[PDB]
Amino acid sequence: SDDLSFNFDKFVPNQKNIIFQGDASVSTTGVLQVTKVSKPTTTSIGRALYAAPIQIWDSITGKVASFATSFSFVVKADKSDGVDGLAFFLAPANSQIPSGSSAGMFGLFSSSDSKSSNQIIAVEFDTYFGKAYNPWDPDFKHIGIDVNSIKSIKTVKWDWRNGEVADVVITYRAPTKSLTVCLSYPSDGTSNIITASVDLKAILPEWVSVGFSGGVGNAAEFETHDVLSWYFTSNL
Amino acid sequence: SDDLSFNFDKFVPNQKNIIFQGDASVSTTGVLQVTKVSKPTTTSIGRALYAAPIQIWDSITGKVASFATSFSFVVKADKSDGVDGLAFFLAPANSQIPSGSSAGMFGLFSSSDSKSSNQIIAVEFDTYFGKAYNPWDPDFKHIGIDVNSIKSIKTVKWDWRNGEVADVVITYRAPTKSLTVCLSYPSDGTSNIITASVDLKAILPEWVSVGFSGGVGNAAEFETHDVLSWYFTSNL
Amino acid sequence: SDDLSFNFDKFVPNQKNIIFQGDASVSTTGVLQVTKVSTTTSIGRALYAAPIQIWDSITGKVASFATSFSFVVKADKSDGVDGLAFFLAPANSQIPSGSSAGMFGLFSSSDSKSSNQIIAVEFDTYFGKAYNPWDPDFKHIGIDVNSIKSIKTVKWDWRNGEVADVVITYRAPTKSLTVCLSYPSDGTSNIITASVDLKAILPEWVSVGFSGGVGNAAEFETHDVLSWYFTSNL
Amino acid sequence: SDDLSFNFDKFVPNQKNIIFQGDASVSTTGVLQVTKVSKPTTTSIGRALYAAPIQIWDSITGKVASFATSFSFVVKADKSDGVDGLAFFLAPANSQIPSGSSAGMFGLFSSSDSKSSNQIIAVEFDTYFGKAYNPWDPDFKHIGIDVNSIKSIKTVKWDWRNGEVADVVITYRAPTKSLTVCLSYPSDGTSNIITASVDLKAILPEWVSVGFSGGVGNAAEFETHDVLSWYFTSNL
Ligand SMILES: *[C@@H]1O[C@H](CO)[C@@H](O)[C@H](O)[C@H]1NC(C)=O
Ligand SMILES: *[C@@H]1O[C@H](CO)[C@@H](O)[C@H](O)[C@H]1NC(C)=O
Ligand SMILES: *[C@@H]1O[C@H](CO)[C@@H](O)[C@H](O)[C@H]1NC(C)=O
Ligand SMILES: *[C@@H]1O[C@H](CO)[C@@H](O)[C@H](O)[C@H]1NC(C)=O
Ligand SMILES: OC[C@H]1O[C@@H](O)[C@H](O)[C@@H](O)[C@H]1O
Ligand SMILES: OC[C@H]1O[C@@H](O)[C@H](O)[C@@H](O)[C@H]1O
Ligand SMILES: [Ca+2]
Ligand SMILES: [Ca+2]
Ligand SMILES: [Ca+2]
Ligand SMILES: [Ca+2]
Ligand SMILES: [Mn+2]
Ligand SMILES: [Mn+2]
Ligand SMILES: [Mn+2]
Ligand SMILES: [Mn+2]
Repeated sequence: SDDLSFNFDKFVPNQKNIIFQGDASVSTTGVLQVTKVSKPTTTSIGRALYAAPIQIWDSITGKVASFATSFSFVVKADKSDGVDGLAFFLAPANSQIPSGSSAGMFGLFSSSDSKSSNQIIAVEFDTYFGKAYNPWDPDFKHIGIDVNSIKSIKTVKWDWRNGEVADVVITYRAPTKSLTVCLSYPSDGTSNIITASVDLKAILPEWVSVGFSGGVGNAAEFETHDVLSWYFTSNL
Repeated sequence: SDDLSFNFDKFVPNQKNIIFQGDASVSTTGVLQVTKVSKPTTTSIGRALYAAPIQIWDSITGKVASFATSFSFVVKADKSDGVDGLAFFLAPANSQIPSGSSAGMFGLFSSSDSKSSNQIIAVEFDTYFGKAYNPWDPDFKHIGIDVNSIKSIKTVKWDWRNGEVADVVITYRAPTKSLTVCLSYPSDGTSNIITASVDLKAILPEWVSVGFSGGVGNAAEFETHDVLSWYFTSNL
Repeated sequence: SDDLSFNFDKFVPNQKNIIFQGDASVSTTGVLQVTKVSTTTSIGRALYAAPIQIWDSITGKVASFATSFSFVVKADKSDGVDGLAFFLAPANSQIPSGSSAGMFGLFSSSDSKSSNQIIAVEFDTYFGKAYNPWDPDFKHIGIDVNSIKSIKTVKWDWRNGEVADVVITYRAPTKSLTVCLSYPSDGTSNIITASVDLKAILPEWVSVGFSGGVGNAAEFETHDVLSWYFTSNL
Repeated sequence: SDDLSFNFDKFVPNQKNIIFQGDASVSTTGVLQVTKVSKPTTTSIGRALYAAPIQIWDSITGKVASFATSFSFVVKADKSDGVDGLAFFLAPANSQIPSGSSAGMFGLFSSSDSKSSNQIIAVEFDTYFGKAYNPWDPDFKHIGIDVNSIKSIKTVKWDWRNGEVADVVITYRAPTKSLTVCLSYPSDGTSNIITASVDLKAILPEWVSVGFSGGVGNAAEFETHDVLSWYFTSNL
């Protein structure tokens, strides 16, 4: 069969095969709250990674892995708007939250440069785009393919629905270097899609960690970043 | 594991686990040509089904199946336009091409009515929309979710690329009755998506056959309908 | 992923993805009764509705496969006939004309004809020398290749009415076919392994399934398979 | 699909999703040498675990997991005999080699008692059975199901073949609490089998680590303990 394949229909408190970084944790109702949700709403940053590294490419054979992932998340804001967003990403094996990272960078970047050493590929679901604080963002809530920088190489308008469950399917096909993001809201049939070319071998190291990250830059514009389930499979 | 799961990376001439109806066949280059391609072009209709029925729902337990399928196809037209389109469908087990069917109906319908007895769910990739002959179609090449009728319940503009390979992922999630179509062109990043609500239990019988169908209504406006690979999985 | 993979936790009456041959059918309790239960002589086979490509003539590749199933053989007296078998045969093959229960509806004779193109793992309950001269002197598990006279057998510690779990694996690279049987009830286990070159015996496209028979109504027993998992890959 | 499923056709030097304990490592030829192989030969103990914990049972729902694993190993001895053996095991998440463990205990036990706190289930392929040093062992090379003690609850004669590759399939079926070990030698058709009843919920904690361990108690009677490939899948 395939190299790796795991599925979580729900999460359990202190799940031992998920590494929790920052304020990420799983509530008693079985949902992964990557971003903290509490009594007085507070600023927050969190990441959750699957406990075992994944070989995304082989230097011996030259082979690159194809992978697919599916997850459902909810972003519920108190007012009609919230910050900062959520992201699915691939980073160097067992990487830590960069020193001096902000919610607007989802705990993935130290700065707004496009440093080659970052070695990060992420699909962001950006809810905040204020030019004052996030000058790199377009003028709307978006879905962006990030490659070594918080300034997405390609974005698309995200028709975010407050409090509604969104189903996402991301697929990467090694032979064509095609990364496709497929988002839909079963509630009303709203759908958004985006595809970009990315050479994993050129950006990432052989061994990577996969997971979710998110942040809340301003407690006044609070919103949740809850992932309900997660399926992942890769194959060299 | 899951109830069923099959994968074809390429096809073989006279593949014994695919039922060929009409002019459908697989070339020596290993591609499923649902529609006939020849020296002097001709009118054509064809369907190809996986040889074994699939239980899409259980009358005993009440359970409904969730399924996902992925395939890549190419539609290459001689001129800058072609007819008639291609479709992925679920029909009653071992059903035959309806008597008196046309290319515009992809060999799935006898008429343009919405008869409940048709028991057909299909995702069409419609290339012809002329009002003279296809009065039910919108004013552009589209992707449509068909339920018991050639007049789609929901469509979306399909940014068809002549001769380019398109990757499609269709998922049906029983719990939310959500059918999502995800199409993308690795060549230039063009992507189209559509989602609709469909209750399989209400439309289809317990046992169904899945496959592709397509047609060429006018030999003068010829185009191919080739599927390169196919992955399918269902689970009750 | 793999070329094919299916799983049946239980069966349904008139399951449309199983081809029923002979007296095979599935009861309302969801069990595949390959052999008729009511009393009478019987022969039956059940195949998965779609052919499977076991090897490619273009590339030369051979498929590795694994299957798991649980069956029960309940006899009225302390003994029964005739046995059950899991097999691979030419695509959509029919029960051979003039076949007997002792041959499980897989063979026309007791010869080793190359044209039979059949590989089967039998769970033989009858071994009387008068009628089954090819069989050893005990209930056995045998690897059959083009003949009812197994190329290799092993004593089968059959337990009347108990559920047996079986796992069969074929690893193409080493041409190794292994049968793993166990009884969760009391821990009884039997195992057997043999070398078989599928490419040499079978055609490219085959049908897989179960077959069984009851040669004498007086020594009745059931041949019920409760579940079935199968997966192959080229 | 299933909760977890991974497959290694070969191993890579310093594989990042395998935790190496003791002298375990993977050679350049891609084989997991759980026990050290060098010239001059030396006493050795080693363990290799999959990097991520696995939930073997849920305290909330009461559910127990069914799992299956397949691997191929080779035990090549210099003389006509070797020590000490190899083992596949399930232990508490991220457990370490017990302080004061010996090769005869495969780096799994501190003593020869049957302490309930050990929380270990292992299938051993014991090559040494000398009564002087291993008084608990039967009078032949064996396969044993160990539950919280090096004194197996059930054994069977193991017809070990020097230097030959052995294929093993272990399955645990939660509903019947049945653990079955299926070993065979493709080389000559030699096969050994053993089955026992084990209630995982009663022995192990919810989260466990799975892997291989082995030892060489006496450098004079050296032998290798190499696993060539490993497939594992579990499901709650
Ligand atoms: C950004 O993060 C990296 C990695 O932790 C660190 O080396 C670098 O110093 C950080 N930048 C700043 C200004 O701290
Ligand atoms: C449409 O197809 C159905 C099924 O083959 C058939 O019964 C019906 O008569 C057809 N309509 C016409 C006009 O033939
Ligand atoms: C044995 O079965 C084959 C296949 O049906 C048939 O051709 C042959 O004639 C049978 N033998 C006899 C004696 O009928
Ligand atoms: C046996 O191992 C356990 C766990 O490391 C340890 O607590 C115990 O002290 C060990 N026994 C001895 C004699 O060291
Ligand atoms: O007595 C038992 C035997 O009865 C015969 O009629 C039959 O051909 C044999 O296969 C076996 O069933
Ligand atoms: O001769 C082999 C034996 O050597 C002993 O020193 C050791 O305690 C035993 O476990 C075994 O390794
Ligand atoms: Ca932002
Ligand atoms: Ca049309
Ligand atoms: Ca017999
Ligand atoms: Ca020992
Ligand atoms: Mn952004
Ligand atoms: Mn249309
Ligand atoms: Mn026999
Ligand atoms: Mn022992």
